[PDB]
Amino acid sequence: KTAAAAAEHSQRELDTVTLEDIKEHVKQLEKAVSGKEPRFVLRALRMLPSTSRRLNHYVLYKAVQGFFTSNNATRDFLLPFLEEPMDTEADLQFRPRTGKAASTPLLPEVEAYLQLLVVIFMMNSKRYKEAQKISDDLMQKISTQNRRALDLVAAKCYYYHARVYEFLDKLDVVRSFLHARLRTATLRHDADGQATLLNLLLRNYLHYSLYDQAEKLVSKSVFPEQANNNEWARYLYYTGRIKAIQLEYSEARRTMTNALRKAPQHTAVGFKQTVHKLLIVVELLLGEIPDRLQFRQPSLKRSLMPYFLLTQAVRTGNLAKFNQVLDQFGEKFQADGTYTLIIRLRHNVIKTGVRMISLSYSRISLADIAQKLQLDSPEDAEFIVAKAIRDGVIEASINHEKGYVQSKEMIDIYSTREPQLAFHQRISFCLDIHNMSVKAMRFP
Amino acid sequence: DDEFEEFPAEDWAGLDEDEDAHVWEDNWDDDNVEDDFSNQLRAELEKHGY
Amino acid sequence: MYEQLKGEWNRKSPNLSKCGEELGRLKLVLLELNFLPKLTKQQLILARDILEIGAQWSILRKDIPSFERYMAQLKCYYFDYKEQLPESAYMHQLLGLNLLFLLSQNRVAEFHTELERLPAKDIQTNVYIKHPVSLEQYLMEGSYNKVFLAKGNIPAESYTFFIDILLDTIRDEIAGCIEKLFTEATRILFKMTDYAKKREDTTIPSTELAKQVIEYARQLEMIV
Amino acid sequence: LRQYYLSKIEELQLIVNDKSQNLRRLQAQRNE
Amino acid sequence: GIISLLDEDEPQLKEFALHKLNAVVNDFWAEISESVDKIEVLYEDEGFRSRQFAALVASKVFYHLGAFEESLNYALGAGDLFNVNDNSEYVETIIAKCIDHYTKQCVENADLPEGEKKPIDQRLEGIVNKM
Repeated sequence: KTAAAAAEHSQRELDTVTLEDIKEHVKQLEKAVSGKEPRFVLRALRMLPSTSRRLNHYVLYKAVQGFFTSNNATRDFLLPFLEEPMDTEADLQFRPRTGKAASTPLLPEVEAYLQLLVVIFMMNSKRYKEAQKISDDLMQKISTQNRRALDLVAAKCYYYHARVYEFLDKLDVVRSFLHARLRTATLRHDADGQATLLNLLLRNYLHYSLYDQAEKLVSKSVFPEQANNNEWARYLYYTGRIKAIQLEYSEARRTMTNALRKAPQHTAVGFKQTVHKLLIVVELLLGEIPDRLQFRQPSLKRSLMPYFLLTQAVRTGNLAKFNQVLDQFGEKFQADGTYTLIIRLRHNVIKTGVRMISLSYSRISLADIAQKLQLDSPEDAEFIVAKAIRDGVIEASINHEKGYVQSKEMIDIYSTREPQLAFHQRISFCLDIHNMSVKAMRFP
Repeated sequence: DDEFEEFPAEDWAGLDEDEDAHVWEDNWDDDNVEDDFSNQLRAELEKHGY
Repeated sequence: MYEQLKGEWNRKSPNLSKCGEELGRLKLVLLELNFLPKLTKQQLILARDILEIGAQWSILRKDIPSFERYMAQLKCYYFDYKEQLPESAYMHQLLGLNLLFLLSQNRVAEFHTELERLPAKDIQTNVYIKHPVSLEQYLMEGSYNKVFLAKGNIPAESYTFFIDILLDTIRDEIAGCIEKLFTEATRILFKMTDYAKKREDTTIPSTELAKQVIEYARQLEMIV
Repeated sequence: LRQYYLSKIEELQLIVNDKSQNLRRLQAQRNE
Repeated sequence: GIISLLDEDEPQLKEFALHKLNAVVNDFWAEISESVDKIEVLYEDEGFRSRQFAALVASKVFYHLGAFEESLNYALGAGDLFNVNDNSEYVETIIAKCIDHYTKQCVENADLPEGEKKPIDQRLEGIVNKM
């Protein structure tokens, strides 16, 4: 079959390209170790997903035999544990390391890189037992040494280990290692390791709904600002979800919009869908109409269509429509992770209406407002308007003597003393950008 | 450059025949419940004529 | 195992009058059987059941803080420190009282936090959570009257030990009212007059602005 | 004391490098 | 989640609770930090018999939080509890900070050795000699 020969040729080409690339990342690691410049290791992490799957088990075994020519204890211990391949006559002699290069032991950076590559390979293989064992061995190998350069790849190593363990539903088991390793990173101040470790520690509670624990771990912990964009986006998403479930809404919405903007524009379709969905529910709960622009995006269309229906129903303020939409889409809502806040909406609907009325009018007779918001009582209207003022959604003082509902006054602080405070934040941020730019000029 | 495999990627849920949507770009107030305009003035007017 | 003997239930004003047949229950047995990780499945059987009645006791005795020293386990137990098997009170006549306490004070954080545990039967209802939950759904909007009216819908354990304790906050809250009805008082509350007993702009900020501007200048001319 | 003595060396090595390339930056624009 | 049990006034009961807690202190430190008041009060209560264990627990809590000065102080209050202890991450960090502190104090004496010497706790010297 010519198809089999073509596939074998393609696999051989991919393996050769991958060996060349692995040599390139090894050279990058050597340069970063020599010059204390982890920029190359950041590049390797950035391009790490691209090299997820281009080899085979036998190719990996031959590569490891050729590379770890040094009498490395890690390879010595790992080889017997690896399943012994069947006797094969075809064994290419791959000896890139000769003389000084061969004598020099292979760096733990390279060892971890190759190990995590095997992790990705047998991960797509879904080889959970060996994944876990290899992760544990990697954990011991990292713990033996205390070099910062290792953590650069070790962070994604932990990430992949956690992802493997999630399938096994062993989060309650991982938590111990996660907490301990976070403590160690904190005692060493490893920025990226800390970022990923905090992220996964939060993710555990999020899936297990230990929200009080999550609040503890978010408030008491400290997130360094120099973290990566992706980890920042994850942190913002999880924090936004926690706050939104926590009945605090303004900060949650602000943070969620900031994260969504920070999130990749074209990648992470599902994750972007989830973040948009949580932000949509939060906004609707906070009595603000969302942006209709999103609900037409092709990238996030069908995962939201139920939410488009929900937002239209809430705006129209039709109880029958809201009940029917819930009755039709409760299962999807549960699946998404928004049932609690939607149950909150199911009685908080009238807040959006009070906000819209108090924003469109400037003085409404209380009987008129009662007729507007279908309450059937001036007393009920008075209570509701007092509630609107209390919650801080409207800024009108109710005068229960002439049915007045007096809105705000004439020109506000936003033309008297507000613009200066507004400009101060902008100027601080711009100067900060400039200072970071100048201080990040160059090494040589 | 991250796959950002947080975990989920919605599988289109109820993927069905395309509704064809509409290339026009529409704000929120676009779809409401109403009884047209001419009929509006018609149920209007009367009395003294509106 | 001091098995039972606390079978006072019936009606001894103090669950066991003296802590002897009461607190003694655990006293130090508290330590004995395992309470930190099939095992003492019987201790598990009396889990905090050793004091479920004791938690009920506190409420059966206007002992309030207590539940706070109590939730620890009934919660751990009904939150299931470990999925066991016998849980017939907090899934029904109880927990929802924690819910009462989840606001009773006035706080909400928790009220809405734990409300994820009650997995799904919350909306599926159970006579229990339903009312403990209906209150906030029927109070957050501001429909204060939505409850007082039939607030007597208490299909569970007393709960009265806080339903009023909470119905108290409403009073103080609704009292909040364009601070600063003449003598007619609020019809949702009106005891008579015992409630009457109950009770920059013009200077441009010079120093702060000077500080901020000088900081601008400092950062502008600074480490070359 | 490899746990600690090595702990201090890294604690005062990675940081001190940042004061190495900083010296060039201050050296670079000076000549310019 | 257990401070509710810890609230009892039985000395032996509270000591039992604390020994139960110290197993999971390292993993529930997040919340436990909200329970610093009770532990600090218990340690301040000199009459308590398990003051050594209370000091150990509080030093551990502060170590997790990050206030290493407080963590070292609580270790010093603990005294001989960790002197036997030699091989562990928390003890390693504690000894790191305490040895650095002894370094600084000795340096201060060296720069100002004209009497008025700052009293170096005998526990510091004992731990330095252990190392």
